[PDB]
Amino acid sequence: EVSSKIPKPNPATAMRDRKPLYFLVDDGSNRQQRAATLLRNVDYVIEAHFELTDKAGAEDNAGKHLDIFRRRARAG
RNA sequence: GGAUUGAAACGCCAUGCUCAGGCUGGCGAGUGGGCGCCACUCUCCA
Repeated sequence: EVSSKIPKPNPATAMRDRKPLYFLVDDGSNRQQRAATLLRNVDYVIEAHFELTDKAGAEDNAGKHLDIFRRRARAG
């Protein structure tokens, strides 16, 4: 694995003075090694329902979105 | 169309199982033993 994220660049300076940009993986402390303990065989059934929020407009209805969800889930 | 302690994340670069050595020297298959005793092609038609 990697040790750090990419910083924000400045476009205008980039072509106002042409320079290369990159992150070099292989160099020194950049390289990081991480282990993982994980599950192997899973299966779940989850019960959840629906609710409108304050941002919602007056035309919104929970039932319509629920039906859309059902259609999509059936179709895959 | 904001958000799964999430969104990104190589085990990588390369290294002879090698040099060499006899299965060799030599030893008899050999001494000697009867295929023997005896048996009708024979009785007819110019």
